[PDB]
Amino acid sequence: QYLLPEAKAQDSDKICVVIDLAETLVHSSFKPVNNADFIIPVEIDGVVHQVYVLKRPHVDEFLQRMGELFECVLFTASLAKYADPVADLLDKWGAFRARLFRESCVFHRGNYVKDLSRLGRDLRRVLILDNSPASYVFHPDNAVPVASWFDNMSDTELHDLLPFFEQLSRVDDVYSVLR
Ligand SMILES: [Mg+2]
Repeated sequence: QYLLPEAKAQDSDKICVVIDLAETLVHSSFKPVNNADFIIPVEIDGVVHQVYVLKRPHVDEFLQRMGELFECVLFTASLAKYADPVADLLDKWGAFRARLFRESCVFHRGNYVKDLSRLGRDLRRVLILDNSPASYVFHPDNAVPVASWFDNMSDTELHDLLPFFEQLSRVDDVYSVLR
């Protein structure tokens, strides 16, 4: 059983992009943040704790355009109860066609690895966007590196990566670009 169902008609000819959440698109903290973008109540051992979420600059534009260009899949190492409510608030456009969480990762040598072979998509047409090189150790030639983001509001990395993804969305084989 693959991680994804069969691609829907509106997605099957597009490249599939696996997108990480934490430190890629947003940064979440248990420490109080003034002027947070979202605050999500998360229950741990029956006690509610407020999680403070900041959005990376240019993420709305980035997520909107990627949802058009690609079959977008949220693939996080975190548990659904962190990731789900954040995605709900973030994905205004139905960009994420599927959500995969901690259970879907392989724990390999102390790292959560996102194993692209389990997806059920032709790997010539799969990309991964993740701030942790560790998550794509099995598929390093499918990857578009992005720097870890915490709270730097001068960051332009999501914006500067768009022309590149614009190009990748049109190719037949991602490996002809990434090697
Ligand atoms: Mg991350």
